[PDB]
Amino acid sequence: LPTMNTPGSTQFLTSDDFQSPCALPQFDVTPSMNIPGEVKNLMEIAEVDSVVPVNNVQDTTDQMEMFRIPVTINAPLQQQVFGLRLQPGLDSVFKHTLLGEILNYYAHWSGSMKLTFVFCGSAMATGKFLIAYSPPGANPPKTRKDAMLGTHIIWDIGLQSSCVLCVPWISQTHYRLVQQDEYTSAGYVTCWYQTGMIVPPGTPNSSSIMCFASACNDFSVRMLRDTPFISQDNKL
Amino acid sequence: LPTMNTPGSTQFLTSDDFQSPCALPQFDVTPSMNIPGEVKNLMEIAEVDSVVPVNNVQDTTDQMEMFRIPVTINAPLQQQVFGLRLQPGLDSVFKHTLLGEILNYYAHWSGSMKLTFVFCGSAMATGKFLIAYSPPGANPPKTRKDAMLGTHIIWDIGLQSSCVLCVPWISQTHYRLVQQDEYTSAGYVTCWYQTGMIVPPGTPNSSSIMCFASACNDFSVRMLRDTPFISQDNKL
Amino acid sequence: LPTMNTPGSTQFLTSDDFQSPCALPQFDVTPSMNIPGEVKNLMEIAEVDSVVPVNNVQD
Amino acid sequence: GAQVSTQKTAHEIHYTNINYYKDAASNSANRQDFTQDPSKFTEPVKDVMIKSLPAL
Amino acid sequence: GAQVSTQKTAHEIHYTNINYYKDAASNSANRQDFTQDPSKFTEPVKDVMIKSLPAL
Amino acid sequence: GAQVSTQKTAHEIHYTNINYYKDAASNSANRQDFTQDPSKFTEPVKDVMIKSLPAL
Amino acid sequence: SDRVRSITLGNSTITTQECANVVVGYGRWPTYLRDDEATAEDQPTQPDVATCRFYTLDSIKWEKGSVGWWWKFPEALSDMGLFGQNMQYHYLGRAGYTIHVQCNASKFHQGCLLVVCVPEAEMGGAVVGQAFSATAMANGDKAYEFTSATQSDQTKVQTAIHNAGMGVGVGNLTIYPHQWINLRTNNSATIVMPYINSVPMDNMFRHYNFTLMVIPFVKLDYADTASTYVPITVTVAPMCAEYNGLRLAQ
Amino acid sequence: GDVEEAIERAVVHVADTMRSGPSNSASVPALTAVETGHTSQVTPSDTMQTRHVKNYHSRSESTVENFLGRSACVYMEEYKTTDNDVNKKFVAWPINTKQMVQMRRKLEMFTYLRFDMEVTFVITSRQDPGTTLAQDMPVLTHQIMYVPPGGPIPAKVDDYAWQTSTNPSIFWTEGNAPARMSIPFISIGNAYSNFYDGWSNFDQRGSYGYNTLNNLGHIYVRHVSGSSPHPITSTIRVYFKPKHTRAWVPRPPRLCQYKKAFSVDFTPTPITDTRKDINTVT
Amino acid sequence: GDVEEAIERAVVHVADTMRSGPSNSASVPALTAVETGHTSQVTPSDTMQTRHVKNYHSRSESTVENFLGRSACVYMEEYKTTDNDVNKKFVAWPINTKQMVQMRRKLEMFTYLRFDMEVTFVITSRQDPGTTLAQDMPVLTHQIMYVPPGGPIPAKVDDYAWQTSTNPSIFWTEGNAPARMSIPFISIGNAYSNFYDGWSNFDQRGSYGYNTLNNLGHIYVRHVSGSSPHPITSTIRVYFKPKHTRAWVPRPPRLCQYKKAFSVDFTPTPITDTRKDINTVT
Amino acid sequence: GDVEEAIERAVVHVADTMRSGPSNSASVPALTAVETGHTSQVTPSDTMQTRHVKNYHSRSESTVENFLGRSACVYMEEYKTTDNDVNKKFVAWPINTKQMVQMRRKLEMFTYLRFDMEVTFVITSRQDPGTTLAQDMPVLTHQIMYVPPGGPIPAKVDDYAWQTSTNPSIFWTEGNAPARMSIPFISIGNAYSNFYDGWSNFDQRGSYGYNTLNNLGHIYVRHVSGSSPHPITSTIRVYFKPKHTRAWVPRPPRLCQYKKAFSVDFTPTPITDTRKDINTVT
Ligand SMILES: CN1CCN(Cc2ccc(NCc3ccc(F)c(F)c3)cc2)CC1
Ligand SMILES: CN1CCN(Cc2ccc(NCc3ccc(F)c(F)c3)cc2)CC1
Ligand SMILES: CN1CCN(Cc2ccc(NCc3ccc(F)c(F)c3)cc2)CC1
Repeated sequence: LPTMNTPGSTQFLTSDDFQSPCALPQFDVTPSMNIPGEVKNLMEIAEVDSVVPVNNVQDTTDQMEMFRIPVTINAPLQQQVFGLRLQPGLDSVFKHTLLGEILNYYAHWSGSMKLTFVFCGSAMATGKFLIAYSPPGANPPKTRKDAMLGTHIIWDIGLQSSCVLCVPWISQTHYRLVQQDEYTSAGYVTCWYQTGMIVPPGTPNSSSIMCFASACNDFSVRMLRDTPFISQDNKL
Repeated sequence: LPTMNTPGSTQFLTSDDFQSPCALPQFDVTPSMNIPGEVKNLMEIAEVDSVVPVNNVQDTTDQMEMFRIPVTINAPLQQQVFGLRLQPGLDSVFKHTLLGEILNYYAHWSGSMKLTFVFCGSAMATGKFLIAYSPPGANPPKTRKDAMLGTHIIWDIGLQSSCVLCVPWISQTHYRLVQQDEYTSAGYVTCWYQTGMIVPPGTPNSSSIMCFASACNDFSVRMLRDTPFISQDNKL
Repeated sequence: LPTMNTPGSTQFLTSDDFQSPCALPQFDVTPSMNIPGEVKNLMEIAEVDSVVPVNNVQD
Repeated sequence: GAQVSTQKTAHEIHYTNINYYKDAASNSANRQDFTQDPSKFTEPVKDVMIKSLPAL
Repeated sequence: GAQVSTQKTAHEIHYTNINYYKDAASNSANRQDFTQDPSKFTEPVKDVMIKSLPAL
Repeated sequence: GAQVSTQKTAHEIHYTNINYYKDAASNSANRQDFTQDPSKFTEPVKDVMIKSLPAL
Repeated sequence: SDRVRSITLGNSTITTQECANVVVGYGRWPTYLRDDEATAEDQPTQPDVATCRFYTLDSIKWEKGSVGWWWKFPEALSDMGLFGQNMQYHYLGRAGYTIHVQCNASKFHQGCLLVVCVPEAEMGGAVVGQAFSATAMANGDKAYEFTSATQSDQTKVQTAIHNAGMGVGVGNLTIYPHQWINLRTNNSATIVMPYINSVPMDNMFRHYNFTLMVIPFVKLDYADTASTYVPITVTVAPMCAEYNGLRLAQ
Repeated sequence: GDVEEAIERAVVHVADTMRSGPSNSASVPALTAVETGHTSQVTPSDTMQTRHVKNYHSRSESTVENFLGRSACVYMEEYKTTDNDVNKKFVAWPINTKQMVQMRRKLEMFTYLRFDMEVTFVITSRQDPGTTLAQDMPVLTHQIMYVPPGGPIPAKVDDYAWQTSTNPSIFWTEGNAPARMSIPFISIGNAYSNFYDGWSNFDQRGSYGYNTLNNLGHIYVRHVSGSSPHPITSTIRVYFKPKHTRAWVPRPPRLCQYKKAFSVDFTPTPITDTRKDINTVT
Repeated sequence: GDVEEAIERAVVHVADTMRSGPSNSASVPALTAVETGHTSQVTPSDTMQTRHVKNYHSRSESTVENFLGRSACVYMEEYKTTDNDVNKKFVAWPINTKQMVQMRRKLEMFTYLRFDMEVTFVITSRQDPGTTLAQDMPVLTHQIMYVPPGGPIPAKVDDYAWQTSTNPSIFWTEGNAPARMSIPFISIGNAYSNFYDGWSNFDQRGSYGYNTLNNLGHIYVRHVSGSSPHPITSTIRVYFKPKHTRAWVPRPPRLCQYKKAFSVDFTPTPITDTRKDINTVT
Repeated sequence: GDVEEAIERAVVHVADTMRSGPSNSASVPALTAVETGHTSQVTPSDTMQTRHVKNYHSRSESTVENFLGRSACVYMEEYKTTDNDVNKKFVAWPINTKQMVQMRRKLEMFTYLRFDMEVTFVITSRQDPGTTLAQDMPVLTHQIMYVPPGGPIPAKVDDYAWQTSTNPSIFWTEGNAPARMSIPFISIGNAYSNFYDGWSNFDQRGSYGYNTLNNLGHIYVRHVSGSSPHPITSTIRVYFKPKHTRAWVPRPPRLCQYKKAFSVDFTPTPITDTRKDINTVT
């Protein structure tokens, strides 16, 4: 049977799909068992919440402080609580979160994101907060009047101790690079005092807030790539 | 399964069509979008008009002069306006036109051609011109009496400011070489004063004409070849 | 797909018949024309008469 | 005994496969399955909660 | 699951193709399409103009 | 899409062929044609001449 | 007669009593974004009428020695009515345009102009291997001058006319949508440009969708008249504009 | 039955976005309570007006099958064709996936795994530097032998154990394509376990950790009969490519650098990098 | 279903020529007006008497699929098996199609492209000149590794990063056929863009031009374990061959010579060559 | 449609011989008149008694398809891997079939031809003699490039033109099977012409003969990156094998020896050899 070999013969491609002989013919495998918790797609992991270390103040003697956002009883009428860049795969804030780890194995990502905030103050404390997402622009917001123009939600603290801000997918391209740059910026997220925190007598003067990050049901990734966080110099 | 390798195995041919493994299995491509202006054949480009730099007088201090064919009020009864060889892929006139560029990527060509002339004089000016195409011969025409024997059209200037001369495909062979020689000559094109240009008082004494070149609907090319116009000496 | 190469692989036989890739994909050939005098077998030539030089007299 | 199935491609295509070996471990990767269900890790609660209704 | 189609040749012839890989990107070039339409670049005007009739 | 035809052998046998490439120039030589006609070069006269009858 | 055209967008109207047909991009009329092609999630804003109207973009003077001009869009309309405000306040934008370029002269004048819209008209610096600021190529609605001679200043773009500042033969620009203004038989050119880009939407401050060029192929000429120059005016009108991603003003 | 025609899997695209208008009601999708351990299922359509969008994106590339379906180096070693030390002329490697960091971290995102294995070997040779190098040697040949647990182990290059009668082996010659084989699921349990929080002895004594369950065997490699007048060094790389994978019980990815090949030992690491203050965004 | 039998595409021949006779009427096909921006559709049959001709010519070879369906070199580089400089023993190339002039010019005739890619690698080796060359070395082996953006980058030939667990790689041995792979459409946008008239930062500052959208990654190559007593130099050539191509918005071909690999900078050039006078035809 | 089953061509055997007996009549088959230019169609049955014979002979091997369906060398040339003269490190051959005598004579029996072409390349290398030969070099690689007429031509081994983007090329490595390709009918006319009795210029001046119609292009070959410490010489042979052949207008075979590669020039030759006298038969 005449044949001719085309280019690429005898090459070893690490991502190929070919049949090969079995070294243990007629081997009897152990019967399968349905262990609880089967996972069939990394996105299932990506949609689970995880705590975001927003308090990276370059002066954290205690590591656990990175998860607590301070709040005080008496503050100016309009004041900023926190601010951060929306670079889930590159920014130090989201770099090591449960979501960030998954993205770092890929190059492209798209879809919406969820930010959940939980107030861990006293039961008698009360307050209102404004959380806003500002699409990409020449300058990030500096005052509440600037922030309130963009997408935002007014959060009221009561019996329900958690509020969810859904960051919509607004982009000129179907996908964004994990190694984000000026071209594919994503914007900023900031939180401001709406009314202020009020407490009755005999309560602590400070409280804390925590943030959770997760992906919506339209999120997706593409182009598998080797993560840069882990490295070695010598064989173990 | 017995087999024998025929000659040509393990060779790399730059114009082959073979299946090869995919390095990114199960990759999800971005959805397609219908951008305006899809092009499916280089001939579609080849049929668009483009300005022909006919005025190559070896003394053009200003480059833009190459696109203007001078015309004067008072000229001898019969005088030549311009003349050129019909070598769309080789002659300096057609070398860099939108049509010429496409042909230079090929070796053979065939079909008819269109030459369109537009009079850019004043509205009060008038005149008549004779444009003739002379098939290949021992000698190009020297006087209007010689030119008028071959294919030609009498152009009258009026409300319609443009006239089209269709150069018919007259050849002994189905195809012609882009690198034309004596064997596969194509002829000459010349333009002569039919009546002369007349102007009323208070108008400029000179005018200009422009020429456009394009391919008809029966034009075609063959044998892809690397163009010679672009070259480099060192890696960029 | 397991396979084994038989003797004769990678040899170049000048009178073989195998398919090979085309170096000019989707090339448009010139239309055919029926030129007079097509010949389809050398015997057709062989049956035409020709003069025989019988007088080879070395002088 | 050949199998014919579609191959990955937006909205703008068949390949044939045959198995040559007698052990299922020799087959090629079956990377064409895309079914998934995240409710196992995102909604592990006992009583279903409606998003519109209050959590508590 | 094999495809049979004609092959380029004036007026004077079949080849078989089978796909072996599960990704459409692995297929061979589909250089058999010859449909084309130049009106997009040659007649982009709004009002159709008849060649016989005057332009203006 | 396979072609089956006889192969050359006195009076004492099939082979299968399949085309793999999309250009007809890639096919193997079609050396199985044996039709021929020598009258073009041997009898180019205008008036047919019967061998039995005199030439003139 | 087909020599008369009238265009009505928003609360503005354009009437030309002597003109050719209307070129229409690559045969595609402007339209809104479809549901099956969009990517952003939130509701868009569609302030028709308020933004889809004609805006005259200053005026140039055509002399015997003029060489040409260019404008870059949509940055040219950056501070023109509510269009500018919407572009400032939004992250993403999308809109087609209708370009109308007027130029009238007596029967005794002669000249010819080329009007062409070049998408993705990337330009090179005057001195190779030297960057330039975003001021030698677009500064609002003001027009920019081409140069007959080769440019020498390192802070501005190469203005050599015969290369179009793009490294291509100027005579080959006919491939793009275009029209000619020939003083013999024409007074204006109309081009309808659909939204052309590699993505459904894009920011209008960072990306120049397309460039408008006016080049005199046959220089203006006249004799014994009191008129010394021929003014040229450009008018533009966004069509089917929609914005998205509301944010603080830039 | 010349064609089976496997039915289409039906591309599973991600969820679309439905048009939403202004609302004013008692329903409060935004407010929830994370104390329940339940992740909110809100969508952008529930908090701001949105247009209708059809998403053609797919999550094909994020499947565990594709995530782990890439060959990766797991071990490399060198052996000489001729030398004074007997132990230096062949390799003896106990099989384990903890030697190389990247593949280890990839696997360690799941507690239990069950898959077939595809093994590929890349072998290269080089002439050792020296004063005299002029020699002529034909092509070399190598032997790879797999010894299940409890089998005899060779002690020298020319040992009798190299006459495999039941142990599978591969003979390979340089200049050809790399060797390859397929290995089925060979665990005594119902699934491979990356972690094992337990001891070996029933009195909570002895070996601790995943080292207890590692009993996959050994791999030995040698030059068949090459013995050059001058030393020649060869290197072998082993690549693993899981197939038909199933995974259970995901766990958070590792953060601290690895330090031991058979232990989880580590050194405390900061949670993440720092910035000027809580408001800095530049 | 053993045969599908794809229907014929039906050879599309060019238009024929219809017989035409003498005419005398008010219709004037020749006269037109280019001011409309509309190219005339006249044919030779409309200006002179013509015979009936059947054209069997076809435009098959002018399709964009065939025009771009040719492999072309896009990059070549050299690396030594052994040397003092660490950076000289391996290659690190950021992927881009602007390095080699011919392929660049071919692509730059269209504003937007969308295609699959077929990549082929040609590798050759040679012994460096020197005083002593007598040595014996087995066949060499090479590794090609592709690193998507943001992944770890090796810093030396024997770095840990060469243990690819997710990054695709190819191991190739000299004497065989060239390596090859297929790459799908991997753009974040809906199509590759050859030109980009815009900036990186939202305030119209920073990088300018097509350099902003180039984020395809890197390619690294090295000798697996070859380390000769004497230096050996190798060269690698990379060939790209688009497949399943679609193109949009044609633009005029470039005229001025290229001068930078990441910019459109150029020097003014004459429109074309000159001749004696407007009438010279010899 | 799993089988087409092409109908048999029906072996065409030669004519049989029919039995003939004594005859005495006015018919005279033997007598004819060659003045008409008509070759007699008599058979042995028409002049002597014959028996009935069934002929199973066939003329299969005399078909033009089989006569020309044999590969033949058409050109060979040598080039060195390293040398002082730049022009000596690569080959540049204008394509033509008149260089080698046997294949030329075979083709020249027909005035016009039309066929597909199958091209095969045989490449061999050898070390040049010298005082010092001890060296080690990996396998070499070669590049073959085809340049249609009018394309750029390289001027040195490392010229930019070797980055083919549209020109087809083949990269080949020693030790494998010879390279091969198929070429369709690429003539501008309706058939190749071996002879052309005409001039180039319309005034009967300039080049004369078949040299005028030879515009098939060039072929260039070089070592990819091989540059040895000592010279290495390589030779390339090109073989042509027509397919799907058609021929027209046969002409008598040539008699005089060839003397020029682009002309019909010759020296007068005797018709044939001589013998003692007209009656000598020994
Ligand atoms: C404790 N488990 C051990 C298995 N390990 C994964 C694993 C399983 C099998 C292998 N190799 C199996 C194998 C495959 C092919 C062979 F030739 C051979 F000897 C052994 C490698 C890693 C996860 C942790
Ligand atoms: C800005 N665009 C970038 C893409 N460029 C065309 C292009 C696209 C992809 C490639 N190569 C893709 C690729 C293919 C295979 C690989 F292994 C690999 F790492 C990368 C080359 C050129 C046009 C301009
Ligand atoms: C004047 N004709 C020229 C052709 N000649 C026959 C002939 C035709 C074509 C060829 N080669 C065609 C060819 C085939 C393959 C290639 F790569 C290439 F560059 C050229 C050789 C001889 C008869 C006389």
